[PDB]
Amino acid sequence: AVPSVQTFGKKKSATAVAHVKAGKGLIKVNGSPITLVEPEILRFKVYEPLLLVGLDKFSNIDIRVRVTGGGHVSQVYAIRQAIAKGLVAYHQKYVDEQSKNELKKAFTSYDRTLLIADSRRPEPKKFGGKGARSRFQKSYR
Amino acid sequence: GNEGAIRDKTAGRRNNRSKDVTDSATTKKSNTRRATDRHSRTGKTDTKKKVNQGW
Amino acid sequence: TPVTLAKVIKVLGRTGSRGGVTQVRVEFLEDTSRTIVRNVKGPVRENDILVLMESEREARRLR
Amino acid sequence: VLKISTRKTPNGEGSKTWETYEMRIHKRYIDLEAPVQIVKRITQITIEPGVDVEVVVASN
Amino acid sequence: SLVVQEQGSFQHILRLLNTNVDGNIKIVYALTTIKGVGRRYSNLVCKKADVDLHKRAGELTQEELERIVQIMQNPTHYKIPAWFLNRQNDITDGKDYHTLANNVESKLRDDLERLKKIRAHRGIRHFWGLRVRGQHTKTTGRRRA
Amino acid sequence: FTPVVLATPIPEEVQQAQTEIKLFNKWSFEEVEVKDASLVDYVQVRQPIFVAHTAGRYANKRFRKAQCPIIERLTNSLMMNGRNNGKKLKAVRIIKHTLDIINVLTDQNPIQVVVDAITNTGPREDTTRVGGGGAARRQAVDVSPLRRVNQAIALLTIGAREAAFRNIKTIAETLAEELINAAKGSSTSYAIKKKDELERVAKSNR
Amino acid sequence: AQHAVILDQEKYDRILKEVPTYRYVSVSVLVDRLKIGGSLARIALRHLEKEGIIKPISKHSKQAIYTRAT
Amino acid sequence: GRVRTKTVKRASKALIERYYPKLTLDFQTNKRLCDEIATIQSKRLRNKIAGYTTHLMKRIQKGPVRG
Amino acid sequence: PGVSVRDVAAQDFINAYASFLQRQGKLEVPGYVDIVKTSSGNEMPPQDAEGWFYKRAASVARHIYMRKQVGVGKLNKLYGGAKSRGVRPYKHIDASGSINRKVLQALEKIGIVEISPKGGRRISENGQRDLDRIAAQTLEEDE
Amino acid sequence: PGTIVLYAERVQDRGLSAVAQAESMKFKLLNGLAIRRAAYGVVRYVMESGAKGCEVVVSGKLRAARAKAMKFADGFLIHS
RNA sequence: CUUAAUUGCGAUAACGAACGAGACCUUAACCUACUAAAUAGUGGUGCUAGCAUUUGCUGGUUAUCCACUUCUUAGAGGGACUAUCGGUUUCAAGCCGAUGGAAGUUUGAGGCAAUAACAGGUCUGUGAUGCCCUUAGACGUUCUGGGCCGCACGCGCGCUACACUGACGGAGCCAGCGAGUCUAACCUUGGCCGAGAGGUCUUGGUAAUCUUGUGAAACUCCGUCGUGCUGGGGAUAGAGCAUUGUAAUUAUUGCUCUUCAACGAGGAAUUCCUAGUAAGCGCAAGUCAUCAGCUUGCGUUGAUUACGUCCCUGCCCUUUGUACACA
Ligand SMILES: [Mg+2]
Ligand SMILES: [Mg+2]
Ligand SMILES: [Mg+2]
Ligand SMILES: [Mg+2]
Ligand SMILES: [Mg+2]
Ligand SMILES: [Mg+2]
Ligand SMILES: [Mg+2]
Ligand SMILES: [Mg+2]
Ligand SMILES: [Mg+2]
Ligand SMILES: [Mg+2]
Ligand SMILES: [Mg+2]
Ligand SMILES: [Mg+2]
Ligand SMILES: [Mg+2]
Ligand SMILES: [Mg+2]
Ligand SMILES: [Mg+2]
Ligand SMILES: [Mg+2]
Ligand SMILES: [Mg+2]
Ligand SMILES: [Mg+2]
Ligand SMILES: [Mg+2]
Ligand SMILES: [Mg+2]
Ligand SMILES: [Mg+2]
Repeated sequence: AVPSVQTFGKKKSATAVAHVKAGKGLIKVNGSPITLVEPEILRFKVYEPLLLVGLDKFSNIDIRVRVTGGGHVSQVYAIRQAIAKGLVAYHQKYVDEQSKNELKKAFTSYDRTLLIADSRRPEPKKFGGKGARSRFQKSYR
Repeated sequence: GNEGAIRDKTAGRRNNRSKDVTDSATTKKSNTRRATDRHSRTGKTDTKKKVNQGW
Repeated sequence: TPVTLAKVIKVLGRTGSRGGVTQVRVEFLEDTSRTIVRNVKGPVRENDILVLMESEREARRLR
Repeated sequence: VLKISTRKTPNGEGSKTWETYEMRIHKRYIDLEAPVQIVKRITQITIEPGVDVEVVVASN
Repeated sequence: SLVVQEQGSFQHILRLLNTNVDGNIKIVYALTTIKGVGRRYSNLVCKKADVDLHKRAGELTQEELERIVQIMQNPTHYKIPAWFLNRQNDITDGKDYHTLANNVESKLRDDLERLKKIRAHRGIRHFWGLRVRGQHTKTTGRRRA
Repeated sequence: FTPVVLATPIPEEVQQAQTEIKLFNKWSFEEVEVKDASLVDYVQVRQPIFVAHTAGRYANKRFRKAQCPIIERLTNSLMMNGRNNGKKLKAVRIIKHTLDIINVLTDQNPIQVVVDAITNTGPREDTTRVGGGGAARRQAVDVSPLRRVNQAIALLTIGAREAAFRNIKTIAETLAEELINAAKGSSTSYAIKKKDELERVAKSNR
Repeated sequence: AQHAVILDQEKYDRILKEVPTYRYVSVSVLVDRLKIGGSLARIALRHLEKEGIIKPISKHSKQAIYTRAT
Repeated sequence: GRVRTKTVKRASKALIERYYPKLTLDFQTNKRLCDEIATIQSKRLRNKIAGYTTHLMKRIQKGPVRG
Repeated sequence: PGVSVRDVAAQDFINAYASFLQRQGKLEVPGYVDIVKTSSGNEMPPQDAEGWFYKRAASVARHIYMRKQVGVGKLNKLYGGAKSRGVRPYKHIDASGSINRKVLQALEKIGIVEISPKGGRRISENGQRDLDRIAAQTLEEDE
Repeated sequence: PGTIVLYAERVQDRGLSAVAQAESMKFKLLNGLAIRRAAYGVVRYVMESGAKGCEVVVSGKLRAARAKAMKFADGFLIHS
């Protein structure tokens, strides 16, 4: 029982839950440092919240994340969201508002949708094609 | 029997391959009356009294 | 090569029977105050800047 | 959700119109610690045509 | 791996198993042009011959090759599992062979004849120059013969 | 750069550049600029990013396509020809190598070279098939800046994919090559030839 | 079967005497010199790296990059 | 397309016809007015009506509106 | 400072574990290695050819260390890739339940895994020991 | 025997159940009523039974070889 | 004029309504607000393992306890009305841009769908049916076997490819829609044996409980090969082993070795599509004893180019001609 918040992040169908408890600055993802998230070209996608907002700000907290669902990309876009939504949820309850509204400002001015969850989602396919818009081929005899 | 089967000349790939294709192969539908559908064939024609009786 | 810069003044509409062509009046930035209406190819909005390859020639309705 | 996907045509003619019916099943459970007097009062009453009540016992 | 500096020892095209083998290609895949021996079989043999797979064909000191032939035409005396082989339960003596690079042409005939000579419907189907594994002959296979 | 070390450690090279200048993989989104008039407002450098993988709603409105980081619009057009649809991670890696390749030759900050190529290949004017009756002549037109950029992205990427086909050289090398030869055209890049010949035929009908 | 799937001692010297002035050196660079096939071209890369001539600036398979030593 | 049907516009007409001493230029309160003043069978329909009584309200304040 | 294997890049860990089981010799490999295929959905044997039992054991070890318990039927499904069915569409196919059952056994006799209850195989208390060791040795090359 | 129990029950004002009035058409045209009369009365009884609307359709063939059909509808109905 | 819409604005011998479009319904999106959940899951604590030791980090423990409902579930509500502001416009319906917003392309995708027409298809779905035919050497029915797969060829839907954005080999390793056995043998974990396919011993599940985290595939990582029909390609074919079934020959399917074809991007032509869409990629379900290169859905990776017009084609609308009205 210390200062702590839990937050989530949802890309396509991935969800990334992230508890933000007061600590000595660690950031784990399902079991592992944020330096081992590899599909690895996107590595700086999940570092990104740390660098937009300065590598400090974590020395008083510990972040842990576990992602279920999604895929090798959808999960990477969901953890960064829960990491940044949580770093800004922590300044909600514990640090004051002006610090928090500086953080929303420095994310949304960059915002690869870091606090705002992307509404895009697979459209249902309908009979007559392999896709949702695509149709089967025809011939007119 | 199966003896006659392989012994039989005039059989197997080579034989047919050496034959001209019938032109009935690459035909069309031939359609056989798709454009006299509306012209009834019964030659009868239901009257109008037997219609007004019914309906 | 005498190159000619020309800011789009106004959107006038789609010419060309297919439609991929748009009628637009432009204003050059060097020596403004004289306008030319040109036929564009790509999608165009107000205040874009067109590279007129030759200056003194304008077009009208297309087929 | 019990899906059933089927062509509308009895025959084969026409564009291939498909059609899927569904039947949704809602299953609740409520755990009660009670004596015999209520559970038997509560099984006879609160019957409803079309709501299948099932009462089991034994935490084992 | 390494940078090697072979002398004039390495040779270009070399002949074995009544065939010809390209020297400047890897030895595992060099043995493939020999008929009846393929990727898997060539691999296991070279492993069994205690030979460096990284070597090309033009490498392989003459001792190594003579070994590689020996194991190919006797897989059962050198522990190759008798399901690694193209002819098991033969048809007459029931042994387990591996037909190799000119005999495989012979044994296709040997087999195809055993069917024709017996009037099995499969044979008849071969003699007619058709497909025998049962595939529909309406649409496919029109250029072939 | 005032480093800070917490429990699970962030590497020095990582710590260093990130909170510093907000630059690319390890390239500078700074002084890179467009050596031309419009083709400005239609190249994205500033704003900067780290890698060119952005789930951006760039299509659901007409012109907002022009807000995508141009470097990423270069990649997006690599990942195609059917077999490579999707496969952005593939592409995203091809660019990093290309830029690094282009970096080695002619130092020239490479995200600026990518700019120079897109500029130097967009056909300024072009032609369409006006009716005229049966026998259709060609009316010269002046192509928009957006179509100028778009066409430069396809033009570059295609002939380089076509180069890297059936040959020992890779996608990144051929992509690097065509790009480099397009930073100031050299009559040998598949692109420049098309650009030049789209302003040669747009000239012959005027 | 087209020229230099082997070492060809003169070719070793070629590599030692020609890699200077290569601003870019990679697999496709080594073959383009009427020279080594891609396999032994890939072995030279870690060799010329054993000391000196090349600086490894790229990382991995499917793309290598080296640069003149300074 | 976002052209409101008649029943929306017809309702807005009928409401501004007889409850002008209410229904400020704010939709949200117009919404909360509609529940108590008119019987509407669905939130979506009621929102669509109140959103339009709002518009018609807002331009009356500058000049009349015919109907 | 303290070390888990989850602190190590999954690739170089197994490679470091691969060299270990190699350098050691207390292995119990089957012997049909170099001739087996590792899945029906494969064309060629592995290229390690003396090895790849170390690599898989090391892989197998890490995977079971990461969770409660798994079975041979699970590793079949994990290590199984897509089988080209010639002219027919690709399909996922499970891998050899013999390589894996023998990898499980050869690691248990070597005391890195035990037959967990609830079914399966559990990470050995002695495997925890030896894994976090070589993991800590892996972050030694990076000091 | 015993574990199943059946109870008849008068239906409340049949003139508002489709199925009832369908089997009434049947038990008119079989009893020989004029098709227009038969359908038109059914519509009248359903209406006097207090419906918002009713609609009877007869399809098939009466006395004439050809097939025809007839909508018989009165009052209010919606369809979507 | 506007709209996706007889959608409206406006004009107005019309005024004011109804069917149909809209509304409505279903699903996918937003709730740290409401009601809780050992068949969902978190934080604490025991009990417990490993590494560092400095308090840490990383796990185990279908009830050793405590509390919570952010995550999952589904009830009740709420939320959006193209809002606010601004351009444009008969300053009308509306439209366009900007901010805000989960969401502003009918929010996205469907379900429902008036009047009418067709000699459209279906008597081979029906113990729906008129008439005609047949009805014991049967056109009834059952049983044995064969055939619907037959092969000079023409056409259509597809699958797999021509490689280096690649094959292959190791390693990383991530979804969602589903189904699943009583008077019975469905979905199958785990342990063994087997190279493989499989086999054998057991086991959980009538199911958010067990199969299943369906560890799927593309994909990501390190290697091998190096442009050569090559290790691209996997047709044809020989030989062996297995499963389904009373039965596998004209080879149901699966596995192993071998054999290694055409195909070097495709003439005239022609199909589909505007955002989580196209394309690539697998999966579940339907059929199913066994067999998917099919289909219905599903998630995963994820673009390019329009955001226009009537030129091509197709269809609606007026005007107009008619000796047509079975049109
Ligand atoms: Mg061969
Ligand atoms: Mg896998
Ligand atoms: Mg694998
Ligand atoms: Mg294939
Ligand atoms: Mg209605
Ligand atoms: Mg909740
Ligand atoms: Mg916005
Ligand atoms: Mg007919
Ligand atoms: Mg019928
Ligand atoms: Mg048939
Ligand atoms: Mg079809
Ligand atoms: Mg192959
Ligand atoms: Mg692979
Ligand atoms: Mg055996
Ligand atoms: Mg049981
Ligand atoms: Mg070949
Ligand atoms: Mg093509
Ligand atoms: Mg199936
Ligand atoms: Mg079918
Ligand atoms: Mg349109
Ligand atoms: Mg008239």
